[PDB]
Amino acid sequence: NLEELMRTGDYAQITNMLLNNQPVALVGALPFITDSSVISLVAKLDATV
Amino acid sequence: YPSILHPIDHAFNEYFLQHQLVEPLNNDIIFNYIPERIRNDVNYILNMD
Amino acid sequence: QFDFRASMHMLTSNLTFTVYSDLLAFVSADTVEPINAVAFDNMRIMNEL
Repeated sequence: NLEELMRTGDYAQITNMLLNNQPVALVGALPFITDSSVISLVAKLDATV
Repeated sequence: YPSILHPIDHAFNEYFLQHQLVEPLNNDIIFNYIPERIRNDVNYILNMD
Repeated sequence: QFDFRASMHMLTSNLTFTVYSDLLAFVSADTVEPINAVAFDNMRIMNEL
């Protein structure tokens, strides 16, 4: 829950999951970039954010 | 290193060398240096960057 | 009398190290928003809001 993470400010769990490549779902109202480039998808930019 | 010292001078210098006050420092030591009740307080986020 | 055999010693130490004083300077300490600060019982310190 991104709201709980922002309220508490404790990033240990998310940091450990991101460093260990553990599949997760960050839940919360988020803005997103719309990217129509196929080359961007092949380059796997979505995983770099 | 080789040194020339009177036995009394050697005694003093050897005591200084053998009884230095410096201890190995690491992140565990610093983390335990923080008071234990502040490390358990969820209102404070402590990180070792 | 000066005796070379009795005066020649080998002094041993470390090659180099850095001594630190302010351990807590190695700690990045942040705090939650005061509105969200909780007491020992995990409830907010001030609940009247």
